[PDB]
Amino acid sequence: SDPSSINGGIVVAMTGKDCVAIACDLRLGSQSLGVSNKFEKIFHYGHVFLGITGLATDVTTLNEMFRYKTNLYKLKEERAIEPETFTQLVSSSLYERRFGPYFVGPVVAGINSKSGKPFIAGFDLIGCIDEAKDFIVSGTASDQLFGMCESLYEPNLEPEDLFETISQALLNAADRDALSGWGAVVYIIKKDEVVKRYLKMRQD
Amino acid sequence: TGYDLSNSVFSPDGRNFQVEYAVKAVENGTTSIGIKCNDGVVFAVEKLITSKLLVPQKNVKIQVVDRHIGCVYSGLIPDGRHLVNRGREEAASFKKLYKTPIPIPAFADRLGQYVQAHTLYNSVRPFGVSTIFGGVDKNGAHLYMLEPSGSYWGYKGAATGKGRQSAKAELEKLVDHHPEGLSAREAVKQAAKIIYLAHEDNKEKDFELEISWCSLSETNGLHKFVKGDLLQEAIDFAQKEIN
Amino acid sequence: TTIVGVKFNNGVVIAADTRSTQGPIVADKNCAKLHRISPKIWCAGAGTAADTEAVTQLIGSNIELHSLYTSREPRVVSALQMLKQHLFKYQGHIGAYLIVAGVDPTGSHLFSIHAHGSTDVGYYLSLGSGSLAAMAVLESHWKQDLTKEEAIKLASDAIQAGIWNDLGSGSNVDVCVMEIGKDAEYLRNYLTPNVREEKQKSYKFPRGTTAVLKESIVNICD
Amino acid sequence: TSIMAVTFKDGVILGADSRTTTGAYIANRVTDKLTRVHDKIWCCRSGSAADTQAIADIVQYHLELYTSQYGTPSTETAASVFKELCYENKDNLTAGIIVAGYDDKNKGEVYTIPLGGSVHKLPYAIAVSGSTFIYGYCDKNFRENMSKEETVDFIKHSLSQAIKWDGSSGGVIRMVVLTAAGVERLIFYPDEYEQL
Amino acid sequence: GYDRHITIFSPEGRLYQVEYAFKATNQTNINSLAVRGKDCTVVISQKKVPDKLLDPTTVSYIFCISRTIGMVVNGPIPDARNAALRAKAEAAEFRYKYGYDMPCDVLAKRMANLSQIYTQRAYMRPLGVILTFVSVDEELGPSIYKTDPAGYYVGYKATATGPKQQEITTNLENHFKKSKIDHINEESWEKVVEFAITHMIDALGTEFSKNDLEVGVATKDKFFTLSAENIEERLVAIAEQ
Amino acid sequence: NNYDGDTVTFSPTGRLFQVEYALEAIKQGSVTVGLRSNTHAVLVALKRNADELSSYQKKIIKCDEHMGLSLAGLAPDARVLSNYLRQQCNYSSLVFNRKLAVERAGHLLCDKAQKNTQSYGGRPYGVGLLIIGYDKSGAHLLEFQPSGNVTELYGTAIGARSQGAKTYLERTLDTFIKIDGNPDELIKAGVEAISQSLRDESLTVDNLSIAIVGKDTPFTIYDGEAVAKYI
Amino acid sequence: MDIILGIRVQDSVILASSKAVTRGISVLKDSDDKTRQLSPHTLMSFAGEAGDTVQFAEYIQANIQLYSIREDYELSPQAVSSFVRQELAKSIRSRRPYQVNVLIGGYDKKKNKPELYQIDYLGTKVELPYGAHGYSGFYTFSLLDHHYRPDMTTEEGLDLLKLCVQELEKRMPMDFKGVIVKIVDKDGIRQVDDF
Amino acid sequence: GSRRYDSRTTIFSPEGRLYQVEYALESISHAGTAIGIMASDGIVLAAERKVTSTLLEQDTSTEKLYKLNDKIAVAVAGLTADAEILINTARIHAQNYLKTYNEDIPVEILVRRLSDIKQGYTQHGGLRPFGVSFIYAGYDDRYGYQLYTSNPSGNYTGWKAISVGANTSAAQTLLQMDYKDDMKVDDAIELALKTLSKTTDSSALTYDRLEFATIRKDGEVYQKIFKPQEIKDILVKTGIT
Amino acid sequence: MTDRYSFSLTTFSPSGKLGQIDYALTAVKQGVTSLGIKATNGVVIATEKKSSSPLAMSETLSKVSLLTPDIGAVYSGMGPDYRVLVDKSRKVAHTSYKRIYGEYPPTKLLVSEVAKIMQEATQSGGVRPFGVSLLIAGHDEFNGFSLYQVDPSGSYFPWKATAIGKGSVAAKTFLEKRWNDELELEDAIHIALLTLKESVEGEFNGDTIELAIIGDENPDLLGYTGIPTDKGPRFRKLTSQEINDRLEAL
Ligand SMILES: [Cl-]
Ligand SMILES: [Mg+2]
Ligand SMILES: [Mg+2]
Repeated sequence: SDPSSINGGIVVAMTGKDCVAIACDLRLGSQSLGVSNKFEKIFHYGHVFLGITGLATDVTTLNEMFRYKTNLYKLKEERAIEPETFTQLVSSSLYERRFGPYFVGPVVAGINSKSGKPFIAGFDLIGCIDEAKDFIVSGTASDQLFGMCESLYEPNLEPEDLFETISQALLNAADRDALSGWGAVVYIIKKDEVVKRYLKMRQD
Repeated sequence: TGYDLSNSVFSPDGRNFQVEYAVKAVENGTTSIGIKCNDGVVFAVEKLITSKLLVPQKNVKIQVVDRHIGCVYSGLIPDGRHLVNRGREEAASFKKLYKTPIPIPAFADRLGQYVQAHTLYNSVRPFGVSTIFGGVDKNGAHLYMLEPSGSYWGYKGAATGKGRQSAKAELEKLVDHHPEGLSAREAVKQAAKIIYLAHEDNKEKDFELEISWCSLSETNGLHKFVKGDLLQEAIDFAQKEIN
Repeated sequence: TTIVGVKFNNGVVIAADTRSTQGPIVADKNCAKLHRISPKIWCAGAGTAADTEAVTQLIGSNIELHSLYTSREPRVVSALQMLKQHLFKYQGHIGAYLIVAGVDPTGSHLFSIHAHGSTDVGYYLSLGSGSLAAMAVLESHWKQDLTKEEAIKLASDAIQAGIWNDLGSGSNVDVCVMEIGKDAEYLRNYLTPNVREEKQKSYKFPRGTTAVLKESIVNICD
Repeated sequence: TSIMAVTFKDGVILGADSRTTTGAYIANRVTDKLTRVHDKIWCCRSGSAADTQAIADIVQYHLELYTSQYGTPSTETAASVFKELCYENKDNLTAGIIVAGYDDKNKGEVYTIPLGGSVHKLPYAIAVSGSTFIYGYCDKNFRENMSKEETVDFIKHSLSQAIKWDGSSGGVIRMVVLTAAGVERLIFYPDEYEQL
Repeated sequence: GYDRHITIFSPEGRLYQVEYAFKATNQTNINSLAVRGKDCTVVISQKKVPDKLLDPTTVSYIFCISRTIGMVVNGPIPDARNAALRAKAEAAEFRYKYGYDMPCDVLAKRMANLSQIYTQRAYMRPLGVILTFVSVDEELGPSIYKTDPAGYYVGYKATATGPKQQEITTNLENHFKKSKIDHINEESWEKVVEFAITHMIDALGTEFSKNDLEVGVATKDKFFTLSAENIEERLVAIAEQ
Repeated sequence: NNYDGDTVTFSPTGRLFQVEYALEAIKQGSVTVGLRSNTHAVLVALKRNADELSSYQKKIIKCDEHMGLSLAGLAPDARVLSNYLRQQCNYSSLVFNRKLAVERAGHLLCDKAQKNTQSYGGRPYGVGLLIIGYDKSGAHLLEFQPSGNVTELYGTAIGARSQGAKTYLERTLDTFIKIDGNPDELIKAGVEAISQSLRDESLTVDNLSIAIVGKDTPFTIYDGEAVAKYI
Repeated sequence: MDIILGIRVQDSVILASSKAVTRGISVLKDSDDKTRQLSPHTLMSFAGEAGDTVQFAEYIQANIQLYSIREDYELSPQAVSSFVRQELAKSIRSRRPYQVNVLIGGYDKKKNKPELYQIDYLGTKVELPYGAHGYSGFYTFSLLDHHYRPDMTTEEGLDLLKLCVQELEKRMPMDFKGVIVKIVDKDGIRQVDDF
Repeated sequence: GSRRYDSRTTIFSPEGRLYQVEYALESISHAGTAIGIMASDGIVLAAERKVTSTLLEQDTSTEKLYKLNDKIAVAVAGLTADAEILINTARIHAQNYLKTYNEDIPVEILVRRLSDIKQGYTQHGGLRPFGVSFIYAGYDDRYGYQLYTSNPSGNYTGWKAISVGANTSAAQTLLQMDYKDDMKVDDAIELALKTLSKTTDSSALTYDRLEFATIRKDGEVYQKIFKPQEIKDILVKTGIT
Repeated sequence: MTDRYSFSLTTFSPSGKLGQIDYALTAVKQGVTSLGIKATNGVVIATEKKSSSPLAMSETLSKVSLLTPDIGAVYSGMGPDYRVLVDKSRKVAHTSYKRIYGEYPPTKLLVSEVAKIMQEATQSGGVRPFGVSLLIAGHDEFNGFSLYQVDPSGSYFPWKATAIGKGSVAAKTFLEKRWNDELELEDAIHIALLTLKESVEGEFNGDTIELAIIGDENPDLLGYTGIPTDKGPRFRKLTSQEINDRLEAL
């Protein structure tokens, strides 16, 4: 009866040279029981990517909510929301439910379309922003990811190298967590192209 | 025009005609007076005996607020009762929070602000009463008169109703002839006389006199009605003065 | 967390460490705990991180509107009264423990605020898990009539005591100096004594190391 | 926390220790526990710091508004406002207040609003430990119409004894003297009062 | 013509109810004057007690809003007291919320914003009063800020209000043209009151006894009204010069 | 004319026309008489029928064991005010174990009627009431008018041609006031009083309505064959 | 309310729901139908807290029947499943949450594809080839993981379901009194009369 | 009381018409003409800006044509401020539907709800109706390309080609004359501009006085809100300038 | 008691006119001239300070108001209506934007929110329209410099340059002749002072003229250093002295 660790799953985001990467496992479970191997935890609103770990009903609900809010943002502002602005919106929306929170660990990743600056950010369930140059981790194997990231990560990696680093960080973390795995997706995000790769991992 | 049809509407003069119309209702009412004395206040009122069938002494018009404040009014009697009911709520909420019984100036402003509020909107009618009230507090004796507009001042003597001009004239003479001050027992007798003199402007029906008083010495700072021997003594004094 | 406030001759200085922790795990090795309420009124936060940021920004927002409305530079007593009345209303359920410092037309001020809505006055204050380590240094070296340079030295020394001796505190020292008749100077990473040593080995992977099932181009455009 | 209020010939004196504790840690060792709710109406707060600060601030507002409309309020009126807040919100409040005030008519007056939310008028009052009021506290030691110097010495001694036996109390002794002359603030440092 | 009964625009873009509220201002037939010293702000108002039965001590149009702020009202006493009670409430609430004494100009702006609402909302009538707020502000120093039924407010070097306002205004205008400064260059408030009374006598062309005047004085950290005996002492000083 | 559109508008002479029109509804109403001695208080009412096939409109309503009224004007308004009196009588009994004083009953009706003459949207009550009762200060008769004016009287009458009965009671005052410990004789005086307000029509068995309260007499209403004695 | 199974085959969706209603120590009924027709080509099976299950099912049924009349149009299974999920997601932070788990089996006439949706009481929605709620998945998922093929016929699917029901009847301690089986295809909703 | 000043905005005339609706339609008839034309392979929205000034910023201006979602746009005729209130309501209703069903709102559902809000203001609340007529141009997978209009009455109807605002009588005759069912978008563009060119109260139709948009189609729907330079080009290409 | 006015005081006349909006615009026409000019590298807004009395201190009455660090507003019409609209505008910039996105709203969106408040006074029960027209000058990263007019109806239009109030017809003609798309900020200030001299009758100096610019960031006005991204407010009110300096070379 701990909402953050019923469904399980992990998100990791990393910065490189003129690029960012965000990756997630595909597992949705009901505690011990694996239910789905196709539960993607990474959504995008224009060029701003959001990963969400935690209670799956809140993951789905927050995706539907941020689509709603970014759609209305674009209609009124007549332009796509930027990562820095979207981060503040995620923070606002979570703290609005301060005393009845969404049981989620959201991660923002994207490149500012104006400045071209790589951006990542992480939040706790009530919307405290963790802004980081290097990497952001979330989910049931956050400890494992911190260990992998802190040793593997180096600054200013090229897209092709960053892909390998974040892939190896996620795979090896998910293999040391019972409630994570069952497939993985890595988004490599450059200024004006985004590649999405499905990783081959052990299915236990 | 049509500036007089709705309450709270300013005429091109800058006047609220509906308030001035409420004053007409007050002028139409029976005579009521207040006399400030050495250590307290005296209230008196003209009660018109419409019929023999009225029970004497059992249609009391003067009302007490808390234990220390007397209220008398001329005009629409129900409007006066409505205002006193509010006064009692104000005096109760003041005592509840601040312990001390409401000072008279404090109480005056509570009625003032409430009456004034009934001149701010067209949804309400101004009060059809002038209210003479006062009593004894920590700073001594206070007498006030409050009008439909919400206007009120402190008074040495106050009068309102059909016989106000007669009563005012007789009050002005007392102020001049007693600069060092009037005693409580004297003010009761003078109050009786002034009501009898003011009854000349309302002499079709005969009337019943009613007097109350607050005195630091005579009533121990509380509001009491003048009854029995002291009332009959004041009536006899007034009867002797008209003849 | 270690946060301190130190009053000196012509103003006040606040300092904080830069470590953010989820239980025993360090989430952010260089987060900023020094928050701007107003240009010359700064806030150091301890307890629930979301609550200290949220409460600091709400009062910061209401202070800006009050400053515009009154055509006056905002006062620290206003930030204090607004913070404590907000915190008190929630009976400690907003876990914000603040050191509020600033300069206004009235002079230089230093206050502490507790999550339940109690406030205190002091020449030197400390809050957070490293408060006792910091307070030991303040009770040892604080004197009346400190200079700006003495107060920055005392403040950063108090934070260092926390960094080394408190597991809840670590990484770097942030300082903000609010002097009278001057712009407040925010000294982000004033000290960086905890630089990570060069690793023994590069863990950069040969390309193709990771097994891949599918590639596909994502459409971010319209 | 040791606080006391004593009425003497010329008015009333408010005394308190300067120690605030979170568990066994002294959060503030130079606490000012003497709080102004009007020019010559002060109070000593014991209980929840948040609750007493919240109440004191509301009473200060009420006496400011009272003064605007009805002029200078009596100590009795200040005690009433304190009691009203404490009594009506007793279920969510932990606050024990000693009210000391000077009027020119009534001279010095002391009122206690304990944890109950009741009001009591006394010639003097002591609260030691956890808002614990002592009825007697050397009845023969206190006389009516004492001099200022006698009263300062009486409070200094009483608070000296409390600090000695109690770890909740400590630091400096703060006093406020309420008279016709005005408001005098006294501070007594440990080296003065400890050797008594 | 119901556009003259409520606060809606006439065809020529006017609010007649606001204009008629301004005429109600002079219903008392009382003139007020406010001037600033170096250290003080003085406000004087005519005191007319026509009825002999009135208690003259209770007849006042000067209010102690707070410890530092004084307010004189030109208009009927019911609306005056309505504005006074509200200003007292607003000053007390400000101090509680923001932890410092409400400034003169901020109270003026607040009362002006309330007045503005009465000109836009139909159910509420404007108050037929002009509020003159005086203080020695801790930031701005000696301050005069005046409000009217239109919701207009501004600061003043000096000001006058009432039927013979124009005569007092030009009298003060001419003095400030000569003195070449924004205030009465005078140390003591006593002599600033003497100036205020002198220039009102010269403007209105009437002499004053101790009971014909009402005086308010703002100093640093208190505003107070003068008694009849305080004014009488002041009138003697003028006469002996 | 221009000042009778609602109860929130004074006339230039200071009159409330909507209240004066409500007062007019009472004059159209059927006559009812009230009178009292020191021991008993009596209500006599002339009930009105729509036609010979219809029943006679009940005029008298019991409020408690020691108090009740007769109505003249809008019957539904009498039902609202009598229901309010029942609740106030009942509140006094339940909370204070205390029979509500007839004087306090008057004060409460006055204050209820007043609020309906000062507020926009509402209307004044269109009924007059004669309240009789026996409380701790003996027998009482009150006259209520929807202006809010309540008056304590030895006797009175309200309704069409009430002036006749009111003149008789004014003459008889000294006689009927001393009818102590004799209910039947006090009713007879009330029936002879209402008889002075009759034109063409006379008092029949199903036409006359009498009520009485006193020292050892609960408030009881007599109708039908029970009032045959007094014809 | 215990066993609800769902299999999506090539051209249809099969829902199997236990017939037993147990209250205390007695089996009140052995013929209970734990399903409501939402629209002609959409069926919902449900299991959970007594009363809540039927109340929730009938509430959803009424709302979909209302939409059908208003727009003279059949809402897609994806659209019906999204609506149902949102209602459950509202429920979980309510004063008293609906404790209801549902399978939505529908045939999308626009795509000409069968669709099976699994939504738990929290509003956790997932699209699956085969699904279950509670302990039902623990004894059959291993069996489905093995035999399920996405090009299976309705007859192949029913045989695979029989295997699952047989495994449940063997290893499950409670008696669910067999299952009612309903097929959802392009021609609508029909019940397998004998199982 | 306040009964005296109530216009009773929601009552029937003796002829059974809604006064305020009829007068709102009179208001709209003086507004710049808006034309919608529905083709087999897209929809055209063309609108005339109200007597443009030379110093009006044309390129960063939105008066007539507003986006509701990615698949639905509206052309406005009436009070712009009233339209914006309704447009934001419609934008929210569209996102509410997408949140609930994970499907883009069908065009008619959005139109019906926006029309039902207008209706409400004519039947209850005692407020003035919205002085706005809309042309809704949208696409959904059910009915494909659709044109609707709504007016202050809350009544809405479907169209192949329609005009709202000024000179609709003249505009509708010209559209009825030249429109056919197998029409292409490029043909509809030419018809829309030719119609405005003849019905306009201006001397000559120029790029700076026009707002233009198309909803066209390798299976997705694209909304094109034309730039000033793009209007200038399409105006030369059709040979109007 | 209570607000019984829950019905519109602005209604359509048989001609389709909204009387109270038309009459509000008439009040704006009677109002003192104010204008706005957009340059390539800034925006200028300016108005006359019509002093009610010479005893009055015209400094205390501010006709040009900061709404956000990068947005300023001037008006023509009823001053009190403007003052409460500025208060509501500043608050709505926080409540409906800054407290959500952690940044100040772009010019067009704040203008949109002000327009909404003024539209509500046009339709809501028991209220008259606001008797003011606003000129709102602002900068934001993605739209750059912009100038908007807002009318009592709630309608807003973007302008290269415009004027409102007493002498707006003549002032707009003057701006049409002088305005080009290559104007530098100093050139726009110069033109603003020329334009305003036509509509001002009495004294014309830095004490009778109120003028503010949206231009470069002002680090000196920020009130703190240390955050490189925070470079200070673009809104700057010109001083009495700074205006008089540009009136010599006129
Ligand atoms: Cl305000
Ligand atoms: Mg795993
Ligand atoms: Mg109005």
